[PDB]
Amino acid sequence: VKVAGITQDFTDGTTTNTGRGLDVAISQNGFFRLVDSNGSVFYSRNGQFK
Amino acid sequence: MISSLWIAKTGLDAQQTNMDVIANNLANVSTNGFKRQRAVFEDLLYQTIRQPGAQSSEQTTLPSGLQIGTGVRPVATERLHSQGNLSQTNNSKDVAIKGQGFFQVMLPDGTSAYTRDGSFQVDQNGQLVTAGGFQVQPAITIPANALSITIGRDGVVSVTQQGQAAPVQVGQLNLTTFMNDTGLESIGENLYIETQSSGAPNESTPGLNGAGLLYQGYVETSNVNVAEELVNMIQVQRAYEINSKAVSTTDQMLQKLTQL
Amino acid sequence: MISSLWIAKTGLDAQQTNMDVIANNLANVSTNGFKRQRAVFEDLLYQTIRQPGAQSSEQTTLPSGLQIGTGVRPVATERLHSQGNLSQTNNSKDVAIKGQGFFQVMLPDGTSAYTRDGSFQVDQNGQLVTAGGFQVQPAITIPANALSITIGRDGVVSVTQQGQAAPVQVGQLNLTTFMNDTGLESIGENLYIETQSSGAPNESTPGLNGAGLLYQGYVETSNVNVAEELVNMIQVQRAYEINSKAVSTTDQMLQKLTQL
Amino acid sequence: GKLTNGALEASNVDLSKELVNMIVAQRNYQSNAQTIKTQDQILNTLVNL
Repeated sequence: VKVAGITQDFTDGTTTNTGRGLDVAISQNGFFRLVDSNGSVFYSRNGQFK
Repeated sequence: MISSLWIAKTGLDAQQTNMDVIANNLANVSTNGFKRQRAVFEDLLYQTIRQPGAQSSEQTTLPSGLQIGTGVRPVATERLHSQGNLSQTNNSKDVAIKGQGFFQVMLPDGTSAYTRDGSFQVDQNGQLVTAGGFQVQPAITIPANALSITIGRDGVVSVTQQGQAAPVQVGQLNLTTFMNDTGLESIGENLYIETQSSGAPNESTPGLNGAGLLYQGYVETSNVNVAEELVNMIQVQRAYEINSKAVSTTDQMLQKLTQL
Repeated sequence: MISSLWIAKTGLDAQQTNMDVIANNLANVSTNGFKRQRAVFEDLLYQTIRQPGAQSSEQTTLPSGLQIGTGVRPVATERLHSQGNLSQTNNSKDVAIKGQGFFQVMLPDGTSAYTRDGSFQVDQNGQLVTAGGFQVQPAITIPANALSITIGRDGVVSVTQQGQAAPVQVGQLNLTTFMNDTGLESIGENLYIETQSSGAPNESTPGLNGAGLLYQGYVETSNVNVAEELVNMIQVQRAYEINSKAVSTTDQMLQKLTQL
Repeated sequence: GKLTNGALEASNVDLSKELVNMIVAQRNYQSNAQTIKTQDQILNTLVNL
């Protein structure tokens, strides 16, 4: 047998209230766009911002 | 060098083939759309010596003459085409077949293979492809601005765009059926190609003259049964050990003779 | 003394080398930043007898002549330079690598060695040293009255002093990368030295070029997978027994020769 | 999709499915180990000839 690949279940998860004004939840499709110290472009669903 | 040695050297090889089939079946117990194998064996030569039914006297025949036989050979390993249990893994891109049909997929060299695996992905250009990156047929493109993909029981693929209350049809998925499903040649990666023993590829729509039904959000698991493979291992191991004991007995017999 | 005996003797030696490699991999499970070894073999020379392709008649060539071969020899032992699992020890001095870089240390000989181990200590002089006491170039001195050490993801080392609201930078940890990582010569004590097959040491900061990042409070565990080693041990034991059986068969044939 | 302020998107890992998959994977791994052990007891028997 051969492992064809490893996928990721991109379904919308739980939305949980936190009470902080700087957390954002993305319903449906969408990715937050980030840049690191090097300058590469990354994408993330975690809305815990500071 | 002696007859019993060759016969028990064929017995060993046949039992090793049986163990190979069992181990391959057990290794692929989790691959989706898998069909397990079964090895079949047949008798080798039968040396005539005294012919059975030979006319010994002018009125008396010899019943069941001295028919010394040779070992065993395997005809082939045949695929047990049965419906594997469907699993609800709740993704819009997983589709499972309910009948006896196959998906058609276009190989990079221009030829067409046939697969029953329903785990489909979307490439960068928007086409439906197999998880190995092979594009499905007769090509079902998916727009970038897609909100939901709906594949019905008839194979119709629909895409709902933003803010529009009506779905957009982007293609029609068809199933290929064969006269003989066993004769297909497996090329790996859950792909089968057509062979002359499998007749010709009959394309059909899912629900008509014999193609199966497609269920969205479902994956067809393998039909391998673990307990039966365990019991078959226990019996193949014993048979292999007993044939090896026959080899050893022949070896001991040849020792005394030479020593004489 | 006979060709088959030499061939079997070479096979035994190769399997023993494989067993030593497996034992070395097993002994270094708990070592930090250890890369497992794998041995590669090659088949030895061939006694020619009849040359394959030699013109037998005026027009017909001889296909696949009598190429009787000798045993086997191991070419190389290659490391698997793959990112091992990171373990949180919550220590201010332990550093872990995320990419494919190496720490540069100074041996007391005067030459430079390279290590992937990150468990660092401070000596009585306040410098950063490896657990074997080797001083970690390009050299970080930690002051006496330190309250906490912060090593950033890019390698900046800062010390928070009492009464100072701002951290004080005391150095910059750098990573060396090689064009060929497997060519390094291991001298023991978790140290690799540069050879001519390991390219040239390219020094860079963690983040720039291709060097990996530094994680504080983490240690890189060895990449040794154990179950694979157990299966390899079973295979090695059986192959060694088979080669020993070949030796025994050759010995028996020689014994039956002598008496003649 | 739309942004909801003051809320975080939690993970989508269901624990029950993970546990049952762990059980079935353990059983499959044990079956493969069993056939590995059988192939050896066959090789050992052949060797002891």
